[PDB]
Amino acid sequence: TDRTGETALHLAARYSRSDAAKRLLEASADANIQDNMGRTPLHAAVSADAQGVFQILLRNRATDLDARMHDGTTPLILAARLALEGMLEDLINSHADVNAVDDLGKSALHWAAAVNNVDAAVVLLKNGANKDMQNNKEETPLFLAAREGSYETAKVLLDHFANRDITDHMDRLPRDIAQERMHHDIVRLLDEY
Repeated sequence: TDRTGETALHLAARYSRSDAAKRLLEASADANIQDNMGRTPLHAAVSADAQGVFQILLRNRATDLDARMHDGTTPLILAARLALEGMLEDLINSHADVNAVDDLGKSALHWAAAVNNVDAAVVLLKNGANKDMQNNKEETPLFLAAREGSYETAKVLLDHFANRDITDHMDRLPRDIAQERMHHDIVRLLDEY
């Protein structure tokens, strides 16, 4: 390790060093070691769009697909926030916990909604993601979609019959938060279901 706390395996991932990764893993290098922010080589691979090391890390049994950063972030959440649909999907197929949440209670679906990542919202829903999940502030993915103006994802959530009546800690509906933020397209949209 060094100054960022990264291991040779972390570096292999950040700089798409495929051969280096295998060699390290074959010598029993720990694939779940945390850097200064708690990221494991898998987080690194996801964060750098390093397809080679990524796949290698997934094929590696010992790898913890639900590894958590110091704020609770998982590779899946990371994948949904960065708009990396291939990785998101491979993680899901390799059985990552679709319903896991970070330190705020946000699942990957919550984040897909916030950043209007329609594609991940569908794959996640297709694979068990709880559509009405509330984070620690009692916000549901749809509430987030409404708040951020994520019309396209909001529609997916609504087409999946997501509950429009679940309010946040301030007892506000997706429709309310979308109104106080001038996302009129969403208000209309909400009134359509």
